[PDB]
Order: sequence, then structure tokens, then C-alpha cells
Amino acid sequence: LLTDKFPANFTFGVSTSAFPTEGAWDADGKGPSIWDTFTSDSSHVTGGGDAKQSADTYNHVDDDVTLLKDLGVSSYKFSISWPRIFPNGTKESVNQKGVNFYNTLIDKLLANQITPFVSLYYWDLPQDLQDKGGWSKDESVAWFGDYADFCFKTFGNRVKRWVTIDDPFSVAYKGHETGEQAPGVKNVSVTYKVGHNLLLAHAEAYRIYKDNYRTVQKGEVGISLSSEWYVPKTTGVSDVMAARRAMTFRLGWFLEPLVKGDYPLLMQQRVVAARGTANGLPQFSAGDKLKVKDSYDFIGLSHFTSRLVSEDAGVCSGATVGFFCDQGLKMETDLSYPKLEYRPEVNPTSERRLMGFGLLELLKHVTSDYNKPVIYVTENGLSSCGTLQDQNRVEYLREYSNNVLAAIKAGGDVRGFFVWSLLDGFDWSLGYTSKSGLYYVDMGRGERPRFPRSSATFYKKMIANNGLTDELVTYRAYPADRDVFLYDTFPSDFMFGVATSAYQIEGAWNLDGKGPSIWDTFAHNNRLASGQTGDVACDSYHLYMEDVRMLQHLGVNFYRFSIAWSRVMADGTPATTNQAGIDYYNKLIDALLAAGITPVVTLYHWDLPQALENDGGWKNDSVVDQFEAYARLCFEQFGDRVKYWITFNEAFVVSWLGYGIGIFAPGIYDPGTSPYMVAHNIIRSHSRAYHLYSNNFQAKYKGKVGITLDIEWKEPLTDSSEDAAAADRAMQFKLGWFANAIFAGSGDYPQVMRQLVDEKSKRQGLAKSRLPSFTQAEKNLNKGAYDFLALNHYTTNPVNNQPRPNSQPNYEQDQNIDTRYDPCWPDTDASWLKVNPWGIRKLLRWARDHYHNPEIIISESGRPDGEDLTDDGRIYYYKYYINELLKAIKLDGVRVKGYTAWSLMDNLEWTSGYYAKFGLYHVDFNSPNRTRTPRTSATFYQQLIKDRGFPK
Ligand SMILES: *[C@@H]1O[C@H](CO[C@@H]2O[C@@H](C)[C@@H](O)[C@@H](O)[C@@H]2O)[C@@H](O[C@@H]2O[C@H](CO)[C@@H](O[C@@H]3O[C@H](CO)[C@@H](O)[C@H](O)[C@@H]3O)[C@H](O)[C@H]2NC(C)=O)[C@H](O[C@@H]2O[C@@H](C)[C@@H](O)[C@@H](O)[C@@H]2O)[C@H]1NC(C)=O
Ligand SMILES: *[C@@H]1O[C@H](CO)[C@@H](O[C@@H]2O[C@H](CO)[C@@H](O[C@@H]3O[C@H](CO)[C@@H](O)[C@H](O)[C@@H]3O)[C@H](O)[C@H]2NC(C)=O)[C@H](O[C@@H]2O[C@@H](C)[C@@H](O)[C@@H](O)[C@@H]2O)[C@H]1NC(C)=O
Ligand SMILES: *[C@@H]1O[C@H](CO)[C@@H](O)[C@H](O[C@@H]2O[C@@H](C)[C@@H](O)[C@@H](O)[C@@H]2O)[C@H]1NC(C)=O
Repeated sequence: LLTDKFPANFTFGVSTSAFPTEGAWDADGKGPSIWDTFTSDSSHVTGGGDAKQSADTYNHVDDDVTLLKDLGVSSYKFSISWPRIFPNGTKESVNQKGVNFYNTLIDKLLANQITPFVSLYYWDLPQDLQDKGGWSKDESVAWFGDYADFCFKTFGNRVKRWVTIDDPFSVAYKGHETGEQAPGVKNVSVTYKVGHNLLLAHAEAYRIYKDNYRTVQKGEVGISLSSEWYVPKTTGVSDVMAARRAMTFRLGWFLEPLVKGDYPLLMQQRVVAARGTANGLPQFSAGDKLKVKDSYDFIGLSHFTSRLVSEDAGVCSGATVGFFCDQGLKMETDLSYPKLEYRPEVNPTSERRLMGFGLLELLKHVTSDYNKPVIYVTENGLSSCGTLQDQNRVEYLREYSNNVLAAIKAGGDVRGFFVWSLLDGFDWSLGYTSKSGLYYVDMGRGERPRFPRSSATFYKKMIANNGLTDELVTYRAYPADRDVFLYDTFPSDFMFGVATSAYQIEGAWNLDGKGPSIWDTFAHNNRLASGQTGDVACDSYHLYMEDVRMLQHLGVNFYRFSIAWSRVMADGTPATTNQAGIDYYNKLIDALLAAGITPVVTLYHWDLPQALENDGGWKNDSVVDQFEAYARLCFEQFGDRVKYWITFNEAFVVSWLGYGIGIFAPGIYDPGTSPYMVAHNIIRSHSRAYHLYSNNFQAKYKGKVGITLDIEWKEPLTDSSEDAAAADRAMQFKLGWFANAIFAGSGDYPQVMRQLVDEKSKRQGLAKSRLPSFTQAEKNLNKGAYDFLALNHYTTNPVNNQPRPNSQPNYEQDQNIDTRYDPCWPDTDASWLKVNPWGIRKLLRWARDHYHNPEIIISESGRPDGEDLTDDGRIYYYKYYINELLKAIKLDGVRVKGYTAWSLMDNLEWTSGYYAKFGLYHVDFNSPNRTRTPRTSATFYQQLIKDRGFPK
């Protein structure tokens, strides 16, 4: 990479085109384009969807010009929509409201010192003109002339850089031969006639400008052409001339008519050789050659890729005519150059390659063979799945703009570089499956908010320094080791397990004297899917012996399950101790130990006995004593054989879902106060349960007590310091809510929660703050009240700052945050779970740094899949999350002592019923015997334990 400065009056720009970004497809009298009609057929668009709104730039001029001021670009390339100016294509349809929109944009651009670089035709052909033949017709030269003449006299007093036609190759070939772009015509005999008329339309536009508008307006008029760079597959003369021939058919098809005055002679000969003399390229009239030759002030170039070309006379057969059968060559991807996908294993055959040298050679070729024209790179950029930490785009922007510097030093007269693109949009036939903006656009929000990707920060800094600096040479958007797969084994101490839950597997909700749960009541109130209940579930009350055999087949070291409070105490009181309940858990513990499997017992999970919810449940404050007496009964009966206790599972869910929005049991909706009241007692219940164990049981039993908290990793949406503070704030409010008082050291809530809920409570007119206050004695009982930390981790979220100065009392509104999902993270059967393996690694270091380097167990990890036995999604998930877990141990030193896979078998997924299959075993819930069937994932997990990591 060169650290030289760009020339003095070099233009750093950025590009959009009307249809991918404007939206408002029929607002204010705009007529339909061929792309409106084309995209109305889902089969034409990858991933479906339409551009009826897309990025909605028609309604964001003020916001988008502010983004242009933030980058510091000198100029802005955009497109005028023909059907928005002339709804039916003719000058009689002139729509003043469409004229007003572009005037607003041009005026606002110049008020902020940004040069307009205006394109007249970026494929937006009005549907009415297509209905009468489109570009195949000789009338299209006149249609375009009247339309160009209008924009010249209407905007030309301010617009000084014009592009007649953008990428005629795609308009002709992709739009009329293969049909992949609008208007979807598939006719090999139309393409050369369309390119012919595009060149004639551009010439008529250039002629109109030179004679009627140039003397007064003093602007420039050019055309923009697209070209890949073609490197020969071998050094043989055959392939070197096949590569040069592909450059001729793709770029010289239009460049040679405008420079030399005719189609390239090589191109003329090849088509007549493959099609017949009656079917050659169109002939230019003597007057046509006069109008076309030298009809440019600059040449625009859009470049993206380099491909390998080799001679292939039999690339087609049986006289199958066509644009690429006339050339007699094949194109391949150069897999020798870095792949630009989200992760190393994504799409091995990818064409997105880091080949900046191709742009250097393209520019030098255009300078050498076409008499050194003025060049603007009007479009150059990388297509992504959409991530905002776009190291791939940063590398692309860094390398490719650096090869522009090399062309200028090699004599290339390149005066501008325009990045494709400014925002995300509807990338033609790729639809929304392809993102390219320096700014991400959230297409799930009506206002379509814009957010800078890391490439926006890079481009801003490079323009500020007029080239690269040492900081920009080595700049990275994320650490270089993030996606590297680590082949290694786990430490000797490391345990593998799987987990279940009492209400989700056991059944027998009222057999043998068991009292009812708040989840028995939730289910019997038809609050679960299809009125499905956990009345039988997997019948683990009767079939626990099957569970042990499955655990033996997996080879797990430990098995984490939960005790049902209502099964050992009918009403949650020792007065209702159910010896039958004691015996059931004694049988499960003994069968696990006889099989050499370590039992791990969760005390609570989520099934409070209804008798205690009647007295106020977790809001009642004596629940601290009630939970302590329940913990005592468990420590006495089972403490002799159970050596790892977990007090609570996902106290966040019990607090916010159960007592906040009331979607889980007990179903109380009070999002302002009760979640904090319940979490307060949970912290106080866990602390008293821990001290009861260390004071009265740890000496003789030598066990460890922990707590399990669920948490998504919280990644900043943007590299800004306000978004980094927002991400940490989202961590504190969900994980720190409980972990801070137990693990951080102060025995108290995170300072951010106390500051924020107090201040908002005061504005809302509340006598006391909605977040309770610990007594100094209570804080001291919280301090160090643990032996290990346990984390449930499934997914992550990008977070951004979002002040809410008028928010109502609400645990989520108190946080001043907003959440999204990275578009690159794959989906699962659950709308809230996205696959992001490195989230568990960043989460583990966060817990390590904030909680005094504790012993950590991952108590839950997994995803839903389909019902068939081949769950490749589950395997992909475990393969890479466990590898990221291994990285947190070996590479990061985090004291991770165990890993728990959710779940052992299909079970009742709370409100989602049995429709969400989470298990390594399939469970037939229509069988009375509830047969369990191992999936592919069970073998993969069993094999991974044997290997103790990842070998080779
Ligand atoms: C292209 O649009 C022009 C503007 O018309 C407006 O947009 C079109 C898409 C349509 O929605 C119209 O309703 C809009 O007004 C067309 O010109 C217009 O043509 C119409 C007739 O088609 C004409 O209406 C007539 O006006 C006379 C009085 O002058 C009245 O007695 C009639 O009853 C009827 O109302 C408009 O006045 C006229 N406007 C302008 C500015 O020209 C254009 O149509 C073509 O050109 C006009 C001059 C006539 O010769 C039409 O026969 C002819 O088709 C549209 N062109 C095409 C190819 O569709
Ligand atoms: C938390 O939940 C406990 C357990 O239910 C509540 O204690 C109970 O309060 C009931 C009243 O709400 C008591 O019932 C009354 O008992 C007396 C006899 O003592 C009868 O004469 C009378 O008619 C009622 O039946 C119940 O005895 C009591 N149970 C226990 C074990 O204490 C508790 O309520 C609160 O605390 C108790 C100690 C009393 O002071 C109650 O008046 C008070 O409301 C619940 N606490 C909260 C904050 O909801
Ligand atoms: C492909 O384009 C050529 C050149 O413009 C047309 O002449 C072809 O049309 C042919 O002639 C018409 C009258 C009709 O018979 C059509 O079926 C013929 O192929 C055109 N071909 C197609 C299929 O549209």
C-alpha cells in the first residue's frame, strides 16, 4: 500500500441510483418504470421483496445530505428517474412535483458545498415507452433526446457534471439477452440493437448539450461504462488474447465507437463468423459516426471484480448464438485471492474477491488503448450480507482506492473516486440480499434509520488525510482472530453436560401428592400454544431411567436438571413435605451416580407453587424465608449426593416475563415496579440460600452453589462512544441486574441502574424509586455469595443509544437503548435467536473482567431445529459456539469449567409449546411411551466429548 497523497483537486465521492434507493414508486404522480414491473414478479428477485419504499431517500434528503457532510465527500453521484419527470416518457407529462424533488436535492447539495454528479438513465426506463418497444425501437433515440433536453434546461444552471447512460452493457445484455434485469427480455438478436440505440441516444444527448447548453452552462457530459478486469488463465497466447477479447466485447463495445468512431473490428468479425452476414452488428451511418465519435468529456467507469479468461471455442454448441458464444471463451473465479464473505466457511465458490490490482490494470488499459481520456471511477464497492463492522468493505475500499493512486502515478488521468454506495438499497435483482452502503439502513423500521458502518469511519478519515496514514493502513473493524477456527482440546478438568427442566420433561403434575405450579395454572388457563400443557410432557416422572441411558449414550460427565418445588412441598411450606417427591429425586440422583454421571440440580427454575403465588409470590418478601426453607429441605435430603447446586435459572425471565409484561407465569403485567420487586427478592433469596449452604452444609458435603443468569452479548451497533456506553448499559441492566450484587464486589446494583431508574422515577412523580435499595447489612450478605457463575447464552444483539426523556415506568424503557440484529447472523426457528458464535467469547471475557475472574459454567447453549433427525443447524451451532468457548479458555484464559447443551431431548418450550424442538433427542409426543430417538447432533456431541475438543 502507498502512503502518497491524492492529486490536489481529486474528487472523493459516493454514489446511489434512483430505483434501488428512492422509494415513493408512485408518490406525487410518478409513472411506473420497467423495474417496478420487473420486481413485481418474485422469481426475478433474490429473496423476494420490492423497492416500493426501500431506503426512502425521497423523504430523507435533509438526513442524507447530513451524512454526505459527515463523510466529507466533494461530490455526490445520483440518478434522475425518467418516469418521475415524465410519467409516460414524453415531455407532455412533465410532473412538477418530480421536478421539485430533484431541485430540492440539488439546492441542498450546493448549499453544503457538494458537487452534483447527475445520471440521466440508470435503467429507470418508463413502462409506457417499453410498452411501445423500448430501446429496441428507433423512436427511443428521440424519447431520450427530449428527456435529456428537459433536464439540461431545468437543472443545468446548477448541475455541471452529467452522465447520459449508466452501464449500457447491463441494459442491453442483462436486460434483453439473459433476462436477469428489467425488462426481462430473452432474445439474443435484440441485445446488439439495444446497445446500438443506447449509443445513439447518448450521442443525441451529447449533441443537444454542446449546441444548446454548453456555452452558457459550462458543464461536462460523459458516459459511464462497466468493466471487469480479465487476467489470462495461462501465459499461452491463446488465453492472453481471450482475455483481451473479453475486454473488447465488454468495454470496447461502447468505448471504441466513442473514441475511434466504430465498433471494434475484432467484435464485428466474430459476430458475423458465428451468426451470418445478415445478423452482424448494426452498421453506423456516416452521420451516426459523426454524432458518436468524440461525444464525451470524460469516461465513467464502474468496476467490481476480476475473473480468469481462457480460450474455449466450444463454450456453446449447435450454433447457439449469443453474446458469450460469439467470444469463444470461458470465465472462472480466481480463488487465489482473499474471499470477502462474513466468515471463512461461508460460500467457498464466492466471486467477491479482494483484487484491487484489477482496477489498476483496467485504468492503465483504458488510458493506453483509448487515448488517455479523463476518467472518473463512478462506482466501486463491495456487496455484503450487511454487517456494520465491515472489515471486508474496509479492506476493499482501502485496496481499490489505493490502486487508483497507482494508476495516477502510471499516467492515468483519474480525477474522482465514487464509492458504491452511500446507503443500503434494493440491489436490482439481488433485492435486499445484498448490502453495499457506507451506511446501513434498517429496512424493518418505517423511518428507515441510517447508521454508519465501519467503512464510513474509514472513508471519512481517508478523505481527511487525502490518502492513507499509518493508522489507516493497519485499521481493523474487529480483531483479526474473531473468526479463526482453533484446533485444540479442552483442559483435563472440563466437564460436558446437557440440561432439562422439571416442568418441561417430568409430567405427572398431580400424581403422588404433588402440588400445582404457577405453570400448571398458566397451562390450564390456555396460555400456551394450542392449549398444550406440561401435564405429561416427556413423562420423565416415569421414564427417568430412559433419560439415564440416553445420558450414558452421549457420554456426558454431568446432567443438569431442576427440582419441582411443588413436588417436594405441596404448598411450598415444610408443612406439606411430600416424601414421594423426595423419593422421585432420590431415584434420579442414584441412577445418575450408578452410571457415573454428576448430578447438577437447579433449585428453582420457573415453577413456583401456586400456594405461594397466592400470598404474593416473589413480590411478597417472605419468599426469602420460604425459599430458604425449601433450599434447606433440598440440602438435607439431597446434599449428601448432589455437589453442584444452582439457586435460580434465568432470574431475568422470572422477573420481567413473569411479573413485567406477563407473557410467562404467573402472568402479571406491571412493567414499571414488579420486575424490580421480584428481582430484589431473588437476589436476597439466593444470598440466604448460599450462606445456609456454607454455614451448615459445605463442611460435610463439599459442594458448590451458583446462580444461572441468561444474557445475550451486547455489541455496539456503531463505533461511537455513545453506542459503546449503550452496549455496556444493556449488559448491566440484564446481566448486572443480578450479577453485580453477587459477583462485582459492592453487593449492590450497577451504578448505571441506580442513577437511571432514580432519575426517571423522580420525573414520573414517584415518592420512591422503582428500584429498591439494599441495606448495608444486605449488601454485605450479597458480597461473594457464590462459588461459581453460570451463564445461559444463545444469541447476541447490536445495541445503540436511544434517549427516552418521556418514557413511562417500564424496565425496558428505563435503559435508553435500542436493539437490532446483524443481517449476517443466520436465522433459527426462533425469531429472537440468531447464530453468532463469537458472542459467547466476548460475553465470557466481559464476565471475567467484571466479576473477579470467577469459575464459570455455561448452563445452557443451543438452538431450535426441525423435527427430522438430520439437524445440521444444531451441529453447525454447536461446532462453532463450543469452538468459541474453547477460544475463551485457551486464547483468553477465562475459567470456564463446563458446557451444558440445551437440551437433552425435545420438551415443552414454555409458551411455544412442543412446536420448538430443542433437543439432541427427538421425542414423539403422540406416543404414550414418549419414545426418544437420537438425532445427528447426539452423535456429533458424543464424538466431541470423546475428542475432548477439535483435533487436526
Ligand atoms: C402523456 O401525458 C400527457 C399529460 O397527461 C397527463 O399524464 C398522463 C399520463 C395522463 O395521466 C393524463 O391524464 C394527465 O393529464 C398527455 O397529454 C395530455 O393528453 C390528454 C388526453 O390524453 C389531454 O386531456 C385532454 O385535454 C383536452 C383539452 O386540452 C380535453 O378536451 C380532453 O377531454 C382531455 O381532457 C391533456 O390536456 C394533455 N396534456 C398535455 C399537457 O399535453 C399525453 O397525451 C398525448 O398528448 C396530448 C397533447 C394529446 O394529443 C393526447 O391525445 C396524446 O395521447 C401523454 N402521451 C401519451 C403517449 O400517453
Ligand atoms: C406474604 O404471604 C404470607 C403468607 O400467606 C402472608 O402471611 C399471611 O397473611 C394473612 C393475611 O393476609 C394471614 O391471614 C390471617 O391470619 C389471622 C390469624 O393470624 C386470621 O385471624 C385472619 O383472618 C387471616 O386469616 C396469615 O395468617 C399470614 N400467614 C403467615 C404465615 O404469616 C403475608 O401477609 C402479611 O404478613 C402476615 C405476617 C400478617 O401480618 C398479614 O396481615 C400481612 O398481610 C404476605 N405479605 C405480604 C406483604 O403480602
Ligand atoms: C428477437 O429479435 C429479433 C430482432 O429484433 C426479432 O426479429 C425476433 O422476432 C422474430 O420475428 C417476429 C415477427 C416473430 O416471428 C418472432 O417470433 C421472431 O423470433 C425476436 N424474437 C423473439 C422470439 O422475440
